[PDB]
Amino acid sequence: PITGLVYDQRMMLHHNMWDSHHPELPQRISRIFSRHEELRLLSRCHRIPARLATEEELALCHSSKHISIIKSSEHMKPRDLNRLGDEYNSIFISNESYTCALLAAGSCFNSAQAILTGQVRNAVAIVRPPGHHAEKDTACGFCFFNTAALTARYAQSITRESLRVLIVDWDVHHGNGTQHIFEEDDSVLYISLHRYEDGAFFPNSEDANYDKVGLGKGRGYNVNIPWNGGKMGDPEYMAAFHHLVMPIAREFAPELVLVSAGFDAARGDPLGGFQVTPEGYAHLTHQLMSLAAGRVLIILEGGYNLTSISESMSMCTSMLLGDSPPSLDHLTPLKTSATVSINNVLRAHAPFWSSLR
Ligand SMILES: O=C(NO)c1cc(F)c(Cn2nnc(-c3ncccn3)n2)c(F)c1
Ligand SMILES: [K+]
Ligand SMILES: [K+]
Ligand SMILES: [Zn+2]
Repeated sequence: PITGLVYDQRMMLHHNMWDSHHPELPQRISRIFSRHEELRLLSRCHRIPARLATEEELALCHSSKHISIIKSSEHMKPRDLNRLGDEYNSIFISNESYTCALLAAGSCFNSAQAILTGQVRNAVAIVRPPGHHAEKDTACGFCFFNTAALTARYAQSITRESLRVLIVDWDVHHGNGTQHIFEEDDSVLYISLHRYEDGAFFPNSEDANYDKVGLGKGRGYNVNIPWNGGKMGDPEYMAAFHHLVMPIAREFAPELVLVSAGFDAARGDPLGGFQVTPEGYAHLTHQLMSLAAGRVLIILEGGYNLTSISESMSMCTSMLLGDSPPSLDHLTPLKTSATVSINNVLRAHAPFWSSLR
């Protein structure tokens, strides 16, 4: 009956030496932690220590080349760091980055171990830099290694290869890397809600559309929920959870739930354009607690409004600690285009999931 929490200030060391106001700020994690202390949620949690991932553990999802190129960034002078960052889509690198990326992955491993040993029921990980855009062979969108994908493999490596892991990615951006790593896999169901705008919204690829349902034995186990036609909030996320996420998760019956918890769909986020409220995030969290006998790990991805990500993640920890879900005052019907999105996903996944028929 215990919630784990991992936070280590050394993860603030990764910074953008060229643009000190880049939105992926060191103080993202320090501001979330401070807010957990102000709401007296910290002292109610079990503190799980951070550790570095090993290179063997990074090879769970990533190639030797990729691991080696990022490792090499530790010793690089700024000129070479700049040159390295520019070989990927929207990466900045510092001396401390590789170590911050290892610490974000090892923290989630220790969290996943605490859950699967029974030391805790569920856990939150306040880590940076984020992960879901990192693929097997490259870095992308502020992500070096895919934290959530590596945690899924780590779980299976201390239990059994077929341990059923559900990854729910409610970060506003599509987890291009998560999807690719597990696209052929029936043991790991990936479900992403994301702004799409027919490929105008980052990371700008048709891989994030609803018709990408997975390949081979993993056909059905890749569920994309792409939003089009501007602003979305609590009503559209509640609806997608009611008709898609929760019916598909129940018929999959995960033994562990991982949340790629970006808070960039928050009211206030300058990159997302959405209005998902802190209470919206609490409801999403509370529904997922109904799965896998409550074995949920919430992993920080994006979210760039310091007040919004502080309020929203603290609100998710409150649900994990077993607090009553807040009143939404849900009084809104769905945007026309969010209904069109949900029926598109229901038509494409009904061949695979009996509960959408
Ligand atoms: O992980 C992400 N969200 O959670 C994420 C990753 C991304 F690469 C992008 C795209 N982008 N590249 N550069 C920038 C940028 N740079 C400086 C000032 C403003 N904007 N935005 C994103 F919009 C979001
Ligand atoms: K997503
Ligand atoms: K999959
Ligand atoms: Zn994002």
